[PDB]
Amino acid sequence: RKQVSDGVAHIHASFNNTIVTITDRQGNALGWATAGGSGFRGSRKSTPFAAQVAAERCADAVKEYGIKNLEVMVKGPGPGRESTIRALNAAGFRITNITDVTPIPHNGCRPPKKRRV
Amino acid sequence: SRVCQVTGKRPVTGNNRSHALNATKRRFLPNLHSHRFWVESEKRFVTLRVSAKGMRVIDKKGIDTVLAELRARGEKY
Amino acid sequence: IKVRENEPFDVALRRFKRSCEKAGVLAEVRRREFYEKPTTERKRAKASAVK
Amino acid sequence: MQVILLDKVANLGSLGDQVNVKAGYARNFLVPQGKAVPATKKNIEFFEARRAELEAKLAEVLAAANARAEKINALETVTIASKAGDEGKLFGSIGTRDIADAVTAAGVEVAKSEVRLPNGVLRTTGEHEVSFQVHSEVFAKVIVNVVAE
Amino acid sequence: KVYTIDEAARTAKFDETVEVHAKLGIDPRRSDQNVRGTVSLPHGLGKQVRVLAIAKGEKIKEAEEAGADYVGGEEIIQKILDGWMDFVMGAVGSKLGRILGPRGLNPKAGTVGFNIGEIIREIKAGRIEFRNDKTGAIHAPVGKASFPPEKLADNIRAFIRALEAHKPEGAKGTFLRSVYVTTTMGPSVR
RNA sequence: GUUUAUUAAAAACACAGCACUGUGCAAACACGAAAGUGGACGUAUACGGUGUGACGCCUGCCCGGUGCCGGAAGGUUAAU
RNA sequence: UUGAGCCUUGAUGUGUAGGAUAGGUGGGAGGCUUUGAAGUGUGGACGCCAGUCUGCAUGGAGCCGACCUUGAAAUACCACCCUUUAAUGUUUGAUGUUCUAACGUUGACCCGUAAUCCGGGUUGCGGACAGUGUCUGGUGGGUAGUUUGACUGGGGCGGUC
Ligand SMILES: [Mg+2]
Ligand SMILES: [Mg+2]
Ligand SMILES: [Mg+2]
Ligand SMILES: [Mg+2]
Ligand SMILES: [Mg+2]
Ligand SMILES: [Mg+2]
Ligand SMILES: [Mg+2]
Ligand SMILES: [Mg+2]
Repeated sequence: RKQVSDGVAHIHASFNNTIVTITDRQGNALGWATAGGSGFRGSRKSTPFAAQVAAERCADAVKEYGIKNLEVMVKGPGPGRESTIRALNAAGFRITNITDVTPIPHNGCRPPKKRRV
Repeated sequence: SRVCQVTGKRPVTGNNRSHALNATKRRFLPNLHSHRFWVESEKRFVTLRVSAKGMRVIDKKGIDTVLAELRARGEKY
Repeated sequence: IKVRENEPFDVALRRFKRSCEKAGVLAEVRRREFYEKPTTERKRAKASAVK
Repeated sequence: MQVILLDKVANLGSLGDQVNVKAGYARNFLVPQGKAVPATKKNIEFFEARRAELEAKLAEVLAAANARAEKINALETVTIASKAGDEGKLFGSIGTRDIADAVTAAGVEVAKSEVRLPNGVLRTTGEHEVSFQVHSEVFAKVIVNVVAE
Repeated sequence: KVYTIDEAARTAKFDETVEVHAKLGIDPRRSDQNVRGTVSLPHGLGKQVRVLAIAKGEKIKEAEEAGADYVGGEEIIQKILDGWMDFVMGAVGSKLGRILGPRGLNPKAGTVGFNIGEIIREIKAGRIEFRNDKTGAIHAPVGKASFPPEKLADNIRAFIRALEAHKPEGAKGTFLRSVYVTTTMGPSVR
């Protein structure tokens, strides 16, 4: 089915997990993989490794459109934030531009309270 | 009243008949419907309260012949 | 935020993110509201930052 | 019902066939806007008289709007008394009501607008030719000879 | 065609590699999938067999002449019992079962001929024609037919092999005759 | 305030107030085989049904059963 | 267009002694591919990411067998196909798309007509829906007709037939 070549790697990197989705320029979803869905659960998936192995899984899945070069927008903190792009450079990808898109409020919604651990 | 102008059809009386064979006076009503009929020979729409069977009577005889009958027995359309 | 890195290299080069966002205003907004207690925080941030 | 059609009628009809249509369509649309009619048998033979007549008969009558030209090549030459200037070049000239009026006026009776002298139509003496028209497909050739008398 | 295009066998070497695989019904209620004693077929077919039967130290002089090649022995029951790559077939009925030298361990060979008078008497033909085809997994039929030496002359097996319909069960429709092999595949109806 | 006209006037009924729930208007609902009509010459700050009963302070836990509301892939299943 | 039948075209199998991810029986000691291959390199892709197929292609020329083991031996080749899945159809609806002309209009207007009915006509808005007839499953104390035993130291309970 179809083909595109030029694209984007989108990564949702939180603390509990990191999810990766490749999409064309017009953010229209081409493939995805999650740190949790590649094995490892718990402390298991909250690891830069689990993320690496995800970025990989995710490539063999969007090379389903012979992608060639792709910008890379990185969202959130936590592991696999950057480790997941190292997997991508190697995986076999030109890598145009890299932006951090972690969203920042201009101080609006009161965040959750506790964490008296 | 629920009467077909073509055929005379009208309510009839009967029973509903339960599983345990209880008869209860009931009615059957004719499949009535008022229908505009283009009469070519009259450059007009004659509308008739007809039974579905009626319509079929009209399709086969042709509305001119049927109206001819209403006229014959002074049934005014 | 943005690196439109060009031709001859493979390395990330995004030391940029350790100049502003990430654990900056993020570790920040992540949790306990604060309110008046940042005042108690930042009141140590100058007692420190005097020398 | 069956119903036999009148006009061409779209995805079903023809012009005078005996199709079969849902009664909802026949009453309410077709027959009222007289595009068809009940196949009352009485009718279906009203149509059998209409299956012999105009067709079988008046097409061997266009076999006469055609065999008019069986007498277009059995003479194949009218002459026009039109002279010649300074070298056998028509002092006259002959068109359609010249080649239909000098065709009619003998045993070759044609309708004046049934004579195609493409223009030459015409500008010199001697023999020429023309395209004689009686039917849409069957016309016929002759030979015209403007005689310089 | 209406019957079977036997001429639908028109580059191997010989096309006896064609198979009687006519269909049959499910097991709704109780119904089986069985083949009798060597299914012959009104047609000799041209098969010189190697029939392995359990006769005795007597029938080695005429029970070897009846469309076959040899016949095992009584010394060679358990005396020829010391190898795996060392060791149709049948056994004579009445009161003779063989699971002390024919039962252990996954083959198919039970029918030959029960003879207590003649090793190959006047009229007893039908053995050296065709093999056996029983229940396999989803149904039965599997076997062989005709060759590249017949036309509709192996269509004596058409009305005498697909006419082999045994009582169906209860919820089926067991008819669909086809064959062919070694080049392509096809057939007609039933 | 009401009520058992003729053995019961009360703590019973109604009541302002409260809640739930239905109702987009040819409303729900109701009297009517039907036409038609109330609801209303109104239109959700409106109309119906139900329960509680000024007001103050309040109205905790239970959805297993019964009732209802939503759901649908499967199973079961009518005329045909 | 999409849910169920049914008919062809192609998939595919990590029980143990092993050259190795043996589906059950069957034909079966050779077909094949220059009607242009093994396997390197990617394409769509099924998924228990263990590895398989192929339209294409760099390619450029032989692989195999009872061979001894295994309850059952060949990716030597083919099937009538079961594990389960996938691509045109056939037709059946059914879900969906428009149209208008049946039918609804408790919008507006014209006339009969000095009339908040009705009829006809014009127009707009809906529209083959809605609704009604026949048939049918469900619900149905709203209504209706009834049943709800006899013995018994009264009757009831208990007990009994
Ligand atoms: Mg009193
Ligand atoms: Mg008193
Ligand atoms: Mg209220
Ligand atoms: Mg009270
Ligand atoms: Mg309570
Ligand atoms: Mg009662
Ligand atoms: Mg009574
Ligand atoms: Mg008693």
